[PDB]
Amino acid sequence: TLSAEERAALERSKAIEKNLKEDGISAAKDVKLLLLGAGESGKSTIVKQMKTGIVETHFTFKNLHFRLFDVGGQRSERKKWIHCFEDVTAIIFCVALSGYDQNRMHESLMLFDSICNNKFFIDTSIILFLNKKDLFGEKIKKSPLTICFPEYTGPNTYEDAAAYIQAQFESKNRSPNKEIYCHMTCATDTNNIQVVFDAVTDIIIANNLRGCGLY
Amino acid sequence: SIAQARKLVEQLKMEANIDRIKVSKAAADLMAYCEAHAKEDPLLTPVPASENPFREK
Amino acid sequence: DQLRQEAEQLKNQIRDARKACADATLSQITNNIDPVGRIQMRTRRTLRGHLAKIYAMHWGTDSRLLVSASQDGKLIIWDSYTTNKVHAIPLRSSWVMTCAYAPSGNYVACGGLDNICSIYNLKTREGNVRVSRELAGHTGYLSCCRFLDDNQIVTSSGDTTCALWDIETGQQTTTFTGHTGDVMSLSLAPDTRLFVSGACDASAKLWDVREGMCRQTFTGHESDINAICFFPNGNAFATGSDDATCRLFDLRADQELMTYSHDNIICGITSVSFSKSGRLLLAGYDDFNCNVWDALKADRAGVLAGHDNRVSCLGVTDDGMAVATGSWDSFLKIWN
Amino acid sequence: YQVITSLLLGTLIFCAVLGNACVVAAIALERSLQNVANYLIGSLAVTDLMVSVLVLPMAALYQVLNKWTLGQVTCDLFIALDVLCCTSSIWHLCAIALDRYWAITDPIDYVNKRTPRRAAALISLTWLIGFLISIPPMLGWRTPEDRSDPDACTISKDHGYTIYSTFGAFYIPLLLMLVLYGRIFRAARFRIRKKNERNAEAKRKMALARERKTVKTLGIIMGTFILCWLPFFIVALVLPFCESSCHMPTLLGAIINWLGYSNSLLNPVIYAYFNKDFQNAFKKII
Ligand SMILES: CC(C)CCC[C@@H](C)[C@H]1CC[C@H]2[C@@H]3CC=C4C[C@@H](O)CC[C@]4(C)[C@H]3CC[C@]12C
Ligand SMILES: CC(C)CCC[C@@H](C)[C@H]1CC[C@H]2[C@@H]3CC=C4C[C@@H](O)CC[C@]4(C)[C@H]3CC[C@]12C
Ligand SMILES: CC(C)CCC[C@@H](C)[C@H]1CC[C@H]2[C@@H]3CC=C4C[C@@H](O)CC[C@]4(C)[C@H]3CC[C@]12C
Ligand SMILES: CN1C[C@@H]2c3cc(Cl)ccc3Oc3ccccc3[C@@H]2C1
Repeated sequence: TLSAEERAALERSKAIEKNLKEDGISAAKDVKLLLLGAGESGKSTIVKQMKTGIVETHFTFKNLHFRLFDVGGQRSERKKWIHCFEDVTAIIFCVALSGYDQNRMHESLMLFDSICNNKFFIDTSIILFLNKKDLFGEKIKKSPLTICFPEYTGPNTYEDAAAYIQAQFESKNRSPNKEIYCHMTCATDTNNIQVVFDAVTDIIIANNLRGCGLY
Repeated sequence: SIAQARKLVEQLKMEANIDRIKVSKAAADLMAYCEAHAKEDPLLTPVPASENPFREK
Repeated sequence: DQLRQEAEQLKNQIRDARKACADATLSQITNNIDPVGRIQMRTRRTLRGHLAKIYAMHWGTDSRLLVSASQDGKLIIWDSYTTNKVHAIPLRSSWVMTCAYAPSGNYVACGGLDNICSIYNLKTREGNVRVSRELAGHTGYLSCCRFLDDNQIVTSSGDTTCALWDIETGQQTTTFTGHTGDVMSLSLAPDTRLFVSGACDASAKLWDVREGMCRQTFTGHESDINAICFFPNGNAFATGSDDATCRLFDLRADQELMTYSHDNIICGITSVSFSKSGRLLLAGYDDFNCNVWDALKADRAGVLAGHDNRVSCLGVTDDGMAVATGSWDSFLKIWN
Repeated sequence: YQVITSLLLGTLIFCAVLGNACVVAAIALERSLQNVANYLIGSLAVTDLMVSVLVLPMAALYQVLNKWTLGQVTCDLFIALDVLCCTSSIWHLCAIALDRYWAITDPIDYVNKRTPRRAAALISLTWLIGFLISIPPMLGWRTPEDRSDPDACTISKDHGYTIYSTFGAFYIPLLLMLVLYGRIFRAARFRIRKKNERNAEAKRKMALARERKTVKTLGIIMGTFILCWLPFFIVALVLPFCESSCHMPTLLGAIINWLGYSNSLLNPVIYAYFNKDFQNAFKKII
């Protein structure tokens, strides 16, 4: 048997429990993405296209709600806050192609290797966005590519040089059930958000196929 | 570079000019606390089920 | 470059003074103590309602109510006696790594990847918990916050600094600098006139709240320290690190006393805590288990298995009646 | 002789009631296994458990004693429970196929409007279709000649009911699954197809291995269903219509009937005991 006070306590508990459930349903329908990369890599440009510590930009595109967490303002050891983002659907990585001469590219290559090989991000797919494609294209004419990579034995032409940097980036992946989606950022069109959308829809389908046993 | 080295030296100086006691004495005091408040440790010494508020109140 | 050599001479002086003051290990003196024996604890309650990994918790001063925080942006105040939910505060930021319960029970605080500590007034005029004050000024994720009293609070962040705040004004009255790395833990003395902090540089320090100066530094670990706790006497503390080993330091002796390590354990410690009499040391691990140690002997006296995932938080009531442990599977458990 | 038959049939019934039960239990205990997909796999196990405790035991008696020794009322109950509980089991496999199809073809629906209420609706429809086949003979569509012999417990051989009951229990389900799983195969192939040279050849090899996996898995699913229930349902469409000059050997009859009733022992294995999540949960429990 319950007294008046004990009964009112159970009533309060049940109202809270109802809200807690409703909020959980409407928060499992968002696609959560981690924005990484170097400081002046072109993270800014991607944030702008989608619109102190962590900055969250949420947007709706084609009946699918996205949330993009930027952690560029967290100057600390990556280890101690990288486990918090284990559940993310994909990682968006920004690389400044034209920054190799100014090496900045070598720093980016190292960060990429690390986030591919973390025990928490073994299968989380990466969507790579190679920025400043036009600025790269005009400057390789004068200042070559062999300066950054002595191994480069190919000619200094836009297509071949950009494709070299891409194959070199895709080589760090050493695990299946994990794909890298590289794309040279296309001006200020809605093509950039389309690349994120297509990649997300492809990793949803792949996951379902694996559950059935057909992938 | 020089200022922070001065800071380090002065701090280390302070952490050397303190009065320390022999581990034997320190250790005996910790042991004494644990055997003069031992009757009051429900986790250490299982509590009667009537007085356990997380089973039968 | 001569200050370097002077500092290195001072290092040697300190080392030799500690060696002189060492005469007999705690193990020798407490050999005569009869073993505590097998301590077999069985979960009494299981609190459910978090839908994501629990990162922190804190018992109330009355030994009945407990706060908990998880990555789903919820701060739920439970009632361990009957498992009734008394509050559910929605966080403006889901990324929470610490929570605290005021000694008077009138407030709670939290923080995380957002470099801010928020204070919530539990008991207000309209009966609606809102954000009263938000304290900004840290440049890194807040890792621990402890209510010094109903008007002051102490926090440690990832910028390698700890600060003392004035909740009424919101400006950090004092700042404690000196750590070489991230500050991961923090513990107040029973008198609340001193506190200790553990950093990723594998060292611990003793701070004076009134003066804001580091009294002593302790360096025995081989990796970063994740948890720290004062001995109930107030004259010693225990630390846990990724080295998979705990250690006990004594302030007056100014050096390590014992070590709690096993060859069968290779995973790190997420949290440590003591009992009411100080005879037990409960430590959470990454092997999904919690081990009970004999603080006076360094011999395991139990194992609190029952969690699916890593044990992230752990605590003991003021009256010592029960111990609660959270985990990355979003389940709290009172053991007793 | 009859001792041997009793033992063997007793083993089939025992293994079935054990297997199905474990699957039902694991879901209720481990909150890991509580998603829309695992609910439909669990409701298959519940339907097969009901077959194993109501239908199978009485059918084994009719086989060993080679006569119906339970009475005319019990006879009608058996026939009605047999049709209801085995119509549901075949249509549960089409519910799993339809849920799987929507997930591979519509990614947006999967995230948003895929509910645990969808599971309930699919489960309810399987049992509805069941009743619609079993109710007609019990009230209407029944000849006195069928119940002329109290020593026999036989289904209505009315040519009308034969078409209604045989098509709407096995032939229509078969076509539906063949089409749905056919399109899942097409979709799978599309995705599979769409120092660094070492990586390149590892990619071309993973594609070939995944192509082999998508053939094997569909083979086990469609194969089990067809080789278990099809031998039965060919006979049960031809024989009623071709009354004279079509003597079934007594032996053949028994074999094909119980080959069918053995799908309620293989359905637990193919759908639950093979997937990783269930295996892992069983290791945690035991
Ligand atoms: C006549 C009745 C009573 C026999 C009951 C035994 C059953 C449970 C046995 C006999 C045949 C067995 C199957 C034979 C083939 C395979 C493939 C292999 O990878 C092992 C699993 C699996 C799928 C077995 C599962 C268990 C199984 C179905
Ligand atoms: C239901 C019981 C009695 C029998 C179970 C196995 C039956 C259904 C047989 C008949 C046809 C068989 C398939 C025929 C061909 C292939 C393709 C091969 O690359 C892998 C094995 C696989 C996929 C076989 C698996 C077993 C199979 C499905
Ligand atoms: C691995 C599992 C699924 C295999 C299942 C095998 C089943 C179909 C086998 C095992 C024992 C068999 C029975 C054994 C003996 C008899 C008696 C005979 O006068 C008629 C057939 C009958 C009644 C058999 C029917 C088929 C049967 C039930
Ligand atoms: C031995 N029984 C016969 C019975 C059945 C017979 C006819 Cl002709 C049509 C429908 C039937 O219901 C189903 C439905 C699906 C599977 C088996 C059966 C069972 C198996």
